[PDB]
Amino acid sequence: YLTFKPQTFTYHDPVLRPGILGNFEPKEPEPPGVVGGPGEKAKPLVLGPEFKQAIQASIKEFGFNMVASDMISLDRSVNDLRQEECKYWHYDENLLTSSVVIVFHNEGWSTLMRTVHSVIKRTPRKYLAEIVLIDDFSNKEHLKEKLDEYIKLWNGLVKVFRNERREGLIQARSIGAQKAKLGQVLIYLDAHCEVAVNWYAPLVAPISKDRTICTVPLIDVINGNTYEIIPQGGGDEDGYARGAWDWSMLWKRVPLTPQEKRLRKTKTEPYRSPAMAGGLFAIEREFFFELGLYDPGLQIWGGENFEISYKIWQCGGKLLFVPCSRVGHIYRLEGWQGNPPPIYVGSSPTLKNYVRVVEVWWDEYKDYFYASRPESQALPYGDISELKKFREDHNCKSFKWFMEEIAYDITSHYPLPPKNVDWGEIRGFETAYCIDSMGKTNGGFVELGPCHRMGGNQLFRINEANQLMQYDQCLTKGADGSKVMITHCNLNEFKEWQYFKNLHRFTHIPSGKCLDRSEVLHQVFISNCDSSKTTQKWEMNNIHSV
Amino acid sequence: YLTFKPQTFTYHDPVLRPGILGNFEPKEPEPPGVVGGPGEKAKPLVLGPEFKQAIQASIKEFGFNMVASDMISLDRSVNDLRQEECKYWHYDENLLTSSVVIVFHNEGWSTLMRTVHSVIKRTPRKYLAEIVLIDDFSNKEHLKEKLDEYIKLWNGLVKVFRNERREGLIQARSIGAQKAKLGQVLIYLDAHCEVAVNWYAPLVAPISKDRTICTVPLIDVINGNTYEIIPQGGGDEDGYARGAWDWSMLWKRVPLTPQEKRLRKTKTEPYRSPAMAGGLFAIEREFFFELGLYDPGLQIWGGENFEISYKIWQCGGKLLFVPCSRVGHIYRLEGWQGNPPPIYVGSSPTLKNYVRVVEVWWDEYKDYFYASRPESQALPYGDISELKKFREDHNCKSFKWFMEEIAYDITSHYPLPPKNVDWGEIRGFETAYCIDSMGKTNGGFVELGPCHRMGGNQLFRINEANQLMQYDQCLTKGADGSKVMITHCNLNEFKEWQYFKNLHRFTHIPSGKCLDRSEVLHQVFISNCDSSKTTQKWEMNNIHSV
Ligand SMILES: [Mn+2]
Ligand SMILES: [Mn+2]
Repeated sequence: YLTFKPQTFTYHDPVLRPGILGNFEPKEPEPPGVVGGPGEKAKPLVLGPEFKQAIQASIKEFGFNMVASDMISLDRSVNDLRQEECKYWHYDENLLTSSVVIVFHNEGWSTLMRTVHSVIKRTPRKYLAEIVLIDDFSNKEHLKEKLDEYIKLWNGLVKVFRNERREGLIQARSIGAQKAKLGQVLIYLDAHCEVAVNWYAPLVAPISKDRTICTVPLIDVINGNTYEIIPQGGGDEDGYARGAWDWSMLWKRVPLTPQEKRLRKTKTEPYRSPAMAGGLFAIEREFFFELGLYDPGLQIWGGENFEISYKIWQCGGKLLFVPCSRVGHIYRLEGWQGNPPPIYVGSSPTLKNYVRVVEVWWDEYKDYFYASRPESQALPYGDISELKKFREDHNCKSFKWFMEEIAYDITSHYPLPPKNVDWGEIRGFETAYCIDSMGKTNGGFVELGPCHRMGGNQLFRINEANQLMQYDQCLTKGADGSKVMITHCNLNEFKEWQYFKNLHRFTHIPSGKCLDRSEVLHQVFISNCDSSKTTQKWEMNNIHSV
Repeated sequence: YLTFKPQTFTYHDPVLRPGILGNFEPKEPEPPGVVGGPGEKAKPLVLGPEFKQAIQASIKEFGFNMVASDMISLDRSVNDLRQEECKYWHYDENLLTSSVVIVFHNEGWSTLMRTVHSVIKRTPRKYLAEIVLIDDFSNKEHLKEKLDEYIKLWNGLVKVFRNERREGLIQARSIGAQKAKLGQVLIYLDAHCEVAVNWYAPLVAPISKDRTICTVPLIDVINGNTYEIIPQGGGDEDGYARGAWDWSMLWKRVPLTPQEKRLRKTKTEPYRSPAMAGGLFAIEREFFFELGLYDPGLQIWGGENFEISYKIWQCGGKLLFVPCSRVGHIYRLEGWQGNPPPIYVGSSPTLKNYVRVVEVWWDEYKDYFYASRPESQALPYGDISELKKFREDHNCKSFKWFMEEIAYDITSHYPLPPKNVDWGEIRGFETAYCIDSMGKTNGGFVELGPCHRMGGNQLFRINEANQLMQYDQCLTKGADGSKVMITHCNLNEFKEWQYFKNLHRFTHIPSGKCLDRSEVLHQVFISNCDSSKTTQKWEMNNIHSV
C-alpha cells in the first residue's frame, strides 16, 4: 500500500515541427575553444612519434592519452552525432532544474575539467542548479587545492565534496544524491564525458511530464587516444539499441525493436529500454530517494545499473533512452594501471553484488543465473531484508511481468540456459591435476595444471544439453587433433559431452572417445575409452568461494 | 680458401649398453635439498590465497612467482624427464672442459643462484672449469655486493663480471665468450635454468669428436608459478622436435623427421636441427671465435639464434640437439614489467637484426622474407661488408643447399609465401582514415581509425594469391555480416581479394562486393559496388620506417 508521491508539476510533451528549428537548437554554429585546432570540432588529434614516450607514460597513469587531451581546449567544439529530426523538436522551457553530480577518483585534470566545461558551455544557465563533484578519495595532488582554487571560476556554481575513505563508485553516487540538494533532478555523469548540443531539454523533458520516468542519453564513444567522437555499434538501422543483459548479468545491447517502434509516432522520440549502462542518467531527485537509492549493500563494482533499472520498471516507473540527448564517454585504453582492491575472496565483491540484485528482483529467474554462475550459489551475499521489504511494501510487479512486458526481446538474443548437471574443477581422479583453461578463448587448447581449488580457469560446468562450459565458452574436439578446444558457444552448438559421476568418465559423444590426459606433460585430449587407464578417470568437484 | 682449425683431440662416440648403467649416471638417487618439501622432486608448489598479494607483487617485479621460488631450495632435486635409454650410454671420460656463462639482468636472487647451484650439483667437478656470470648492467641491489660476497662460497669457481653499459643480450653473450677463458667449450645458460642429471656428457661428447659441432640440450619448461618441470609440446612421437622458422623469421618447432631417424641407430642419440632456440647451447670456444662470433651489428633482441645456426651449417659445421642432455628454463608469466628501450623509430632494431641475418645468409630466399615483411625492405640495416666477406673467404655453402639438404622439412610446415602485389596502410581515398586491426586476431572484426602512418596494426599486404594479410592473419568475409574479419590464414584459405590500384578498389571475389567504409561510424564492411560512393575508394601506400 506504499506509493510514490503524485505528479504535481504540469508539463507538455514536445512537438515536432519539421523544417522549423529551435527552440533549444543553438541559433548559430558553436564558437571553437581555439581557432581552429586542435581537437576541434572533434577532429582526430594524431600525434607522435616525437610524443610517443610521453603518451605511453600518461596512458600508464590514466588509461587515456593525456598529452593529446592536454592540448585540446577545455571549451572545444564537438561534432554533432544526432539525426536532423532532432533539431526540430520544440520543448516547453518549463523544465525542471538539475544538479549534475560527477564522481571522480584520480581523474586527469584536463578530462575532469572538460566534462565540467562542456556542461557549462552547452546547458541553459537557468536550468543548471549546480555541478557537484564527488571526490572519492583521490591521491593525485592536482585534484586537491589546485581544484579548489580553480573551481572559483564559476562563482560557487561548481562545488566539490571530499570522501573520508574510498566509498567506491556506487555508494559515491548515493553520497552525491545526498550532497546535491539544489536541483530537482539529478543528472549523473562520468568524469570523462563531453555533453552534446541541446542535450538537456530532450533528457529532462520526459522527467518533467512524469516524475517516475528515468532518462538516459545515448552514450557515444570518445576515442581515448585521438578524441574524435563515434556512436556505438548498436542494433538499430538508426543506431538505436536498448540495454539488456545475458543470464550471467553481463551488460549487453540489442537493437531497438519493431514493437517499440509501433508505440512511437516519430523516429527520434524517447523509447523504452530494459536497463541502463549505469554511469549517465537523470532521475527526479525525490523519486531517486523514494527508490532509494542504490542498495547500500553493493560494493565497488558492478551494477547497480541493473538494480536501479529493475526497481524503476517493477515498482511502476519508466526507463527511457532519449535519442536527442547524446553524451560522449571516453573509453579506456590498454596500458592502464589501474588496479583492484585487496579483498578476500573478496567474494568477489562484484559477484556478491549480482547475487543481491538477482535474489531481490529476479524471482524464478534466479535459476538461470545460478545455472550460468553456479559458483555463486553459496556466496555470503549479505543482508537483503530491507530490500525485500521495500519491494513488497511498494507492491512491485513480478520479474515475469517484467520479462514479458518490457524486456520481451532479450531471450531471443540471449536464450535461457539449460540447467547444470554438475559444476566445478575437473580433477584427475586421486591426483593433483586439474583441467584448466589458461584463460584461453575462441579456439585455444585447454591444458592440465596443478589444482589450486580457486575456481576461475579451473572451473567448469556441464549442461543438461551436454555442453561442457567455462564462462560463455564451450569445449569441443578440435580437428584434426584429439585436442580439446575452447570456443564461443551457441545454444545448440557442441552438445557433445556426457559425464558419468560414478564412472569417473567424461565421454565425447560424436566419437566414442573418453576424456584423457598425460600428467607430464600437462596435456588434455580424447582417446579410445579404456577402463584400465587411470588417465581417463576424472572427478568434478564444487569449488566454494567464501 | 680460409678453413677452420683441424681436429687435434681424439674422441670416440659413446656406446649404448642396454641393461648396464653408468658411467655418468649417478649411482644412487639424488639427495634432496630439504627433506622432503617443498619444490622437490619438482613437485608443484601451490600457494595462497594467503600469499596471493605477495605473489602478484613479485610477478610484477620479475615475471616469476618469486615467493614460491624463494621457498624452494637452491639445491632441490628434480624430476627426470629423459627417456630410459638415456641412462645406458657409456662415454669416454675424455671430454672437453667447459666454461658455463650465464648472462643476467635484474634476475631474482633465488632463480639466479639455483641455476648456479644446479650446475654445481649435477656437473662432474673435473669438467667444470669456471662459471662466469655476466651482469648486463643490473640495478637491483641484491645483485651487487651481496652477490660478490655470497659467490665466495665456491672459492673462485664462480665469478661475475659487470658491464659498464647495458649491452643487451646478444652482445652480452659475446663479452661472456671473451671473459670466460678457462674452458675448452662455452656452455651458455639462461639465468633461470635447472640442468637435468647427467646433462654434461651427452652435450659435450659430440663436440669432443668434432670441434665444428655445436650442441643443444632439449629445453624443458619450468613452470614460473609452481615450478614443476614439463617437456615442450613437440612433434615427435617421443617429443623430439627440430628448430625451424617461418619466412618472417619467427622461431618455430617441427617434429623430428623420418629421414633423420634413418641416419640414427638409436632413439636417443643426437640429431640434426636447422636452428636453435638461442639461449642454451654449447660450442668449442675457439670455433665460436672462428665464427667470431655473434655478428656485432645485432642489437638487443634479434635473430642471433638464426645467425649462428646458418653460420655453423653453411660453413661446414653441424648443429645437433642432444636428447640425453636436458635443461629446464623458467617461462615468464603475464603481469611482468617488463619493458622495451626507447629508441625510435621502428619495429625496430630487432627487425633491423632480421634484415642483417637475411641479407648475408639467405641469398635468393631474401625475397620470401621481404614478401612476409615488406615493411623492412628499405630499412637502414647497417654495414654488412665484413660479414659478407667472412662467408666468401670461408667458401661457405649456399642457402639453397642448406634448404634442400639439411632444412628439407620447413617448407612442408611453413610454405614459401606468394610475392606481394602491394603493401602498406589501407587509407580512405582523400581521407585521413585507415583500416586498422585494433590488434584483433582470430575472428575479430577490423575497424576504421585515424591514420597515423606508423604501420603495425594499420599495415596490410595483398598477395599474388589474393590474400589480404596482416602478420600471419588474413581478412575475409564474416558471415552472416558484411563485416570484414581477421583470422588465421593457410596457403589456400581466403584467396578472396583483388586490389585495383588505379581504380582505388578492393573487391571481394566470391561475392561481387566492394570494400566500403562509414567514417562517421568507424566501420569497415563490404557492400554492392557503386562507383558514385567514395566510401568505396581506397589507396594502399607504403609506410616507410626510418
Ligand atoms: Mn567509466
Ligand atoms: Mn628468456
